[PDB]
Amino acid sequence: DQLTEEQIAEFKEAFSLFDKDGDGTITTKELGTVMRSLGQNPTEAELQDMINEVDADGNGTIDFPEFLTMMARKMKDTDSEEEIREAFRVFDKDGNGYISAAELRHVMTNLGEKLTDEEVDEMIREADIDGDGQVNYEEFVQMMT
Amino acid sequence: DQLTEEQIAEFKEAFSLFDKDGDGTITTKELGTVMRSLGQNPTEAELQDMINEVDADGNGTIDFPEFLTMMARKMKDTDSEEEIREAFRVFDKDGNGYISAAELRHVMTNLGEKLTDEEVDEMIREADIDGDGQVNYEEFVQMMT
Amino acid sequence: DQLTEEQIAEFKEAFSLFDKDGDGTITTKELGTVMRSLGQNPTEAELQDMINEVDADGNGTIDFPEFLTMMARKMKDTDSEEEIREAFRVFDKDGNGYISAAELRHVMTNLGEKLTDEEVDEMIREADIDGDGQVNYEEFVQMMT
Amino acid sequence: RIQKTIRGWLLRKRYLCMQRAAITVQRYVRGYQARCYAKFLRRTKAAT
Repeated sequence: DQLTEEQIAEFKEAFSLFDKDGDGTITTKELGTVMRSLGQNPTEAELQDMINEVDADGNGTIDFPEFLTMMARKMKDTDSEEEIREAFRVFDKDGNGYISAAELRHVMTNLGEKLTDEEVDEMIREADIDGDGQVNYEEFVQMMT
Repeated sequence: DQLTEEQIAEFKEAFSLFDKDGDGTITTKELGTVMRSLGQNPTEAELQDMINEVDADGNGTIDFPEFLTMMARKMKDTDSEEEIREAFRVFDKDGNGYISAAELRHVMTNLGEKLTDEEVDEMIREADIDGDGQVNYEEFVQMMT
Repeated sequence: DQLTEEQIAEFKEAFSLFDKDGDGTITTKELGTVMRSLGQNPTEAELQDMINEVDADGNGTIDFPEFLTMMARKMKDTDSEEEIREAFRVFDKDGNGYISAAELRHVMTNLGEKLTDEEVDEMIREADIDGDGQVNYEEFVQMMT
Repeated sequence: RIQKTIRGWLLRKRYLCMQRAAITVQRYVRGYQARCYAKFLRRTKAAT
């Protein structure tokens, strides 16, 4: 039962990691870091526009209540399993839920705004990959939502 | 119904510090301390769960065989150095060989199992640290081993 | 059996050393002295517990029957015969039964109720110490008994 | 949407691992303090 006071307790926990002076405030510079640590998923430009709506300098601070405003703003605009499945499905050569591990690297590191060497190394160590073949993406839909 | 004989001896050794009457029982508040004295490191949560397997009373006590026959149903597994050394290697992801005492203070206070300021000040005092605040986590583990 | 006439005579002689009027009262400062002169074995904090019933700052006065009332309960308490061995067991140098002189300075002058300089002299002369050294605790218990 | 999802999940997984690692250290630290206080208690009782 989302956005009840229980869920706001872990939002205070994760916020307290970045309120290093301990006054109820965090910098704009880590706002994406805390939101994605809590597992809510904004894009880069979206986050930057949400920061620059608060300050044209971009370099500033946000108090705990208005951090909860920014969390609620993203929660109103949340994805779904079928919307994430659609994003993988345009790359499906067969139509069976599988995508090439070669073309996956092209999608991760050449197309779009891209994933870094660290993000690639971390994900590839857990995924255990040594090849370029077809691999199931319905797992990705479930596990990353 | 019991732990293996060599562990009964160490449990009797520990329990002798917490009996206050010489009559084989302990007042309910001492229960967490005696358990952590064994070398096992249960969470606050594990100690709160364990009370539901014990059936304690605020108008009563826990006898030596009541405590031992609880442990004979289930006890906490043995905590060894390499678990804690691996936990430090989560934080030092880039392999620098050290951690800032200020970062360590903030994280150990304001996240997870949450050490109070009394607990954190004594924790920082027991560590080995280079002359500008760089904590030598390997040597700190060695001094507890 | 408690309180044959001769018991009261022996205990009243020990008290009559300290009263300087013959009115049946002493200063609270000598309460520990008369008690230990008869070989009764309380802690300083155990004397302090009783003194909170009678003294404004540690300079008051107290009757023979008040002293004898405290003594009457202390005379049914245990002789510390097991307790003193449990105590010395902690300060053994290597597990063969021998207390180290270094540990013994911390036991005399740091831990607990301590000892003052001119009565630490007494223990050094009792033990014949002119440098580094040790003492057997079963023999030393036998001597203090 | 893919890059966003992967980047989000990696940060989610790293936060969960960080909190687990913190709890793992903190429980051991609170255990070492409990053992040091037990050591202090037996030594202070014994000396007294």
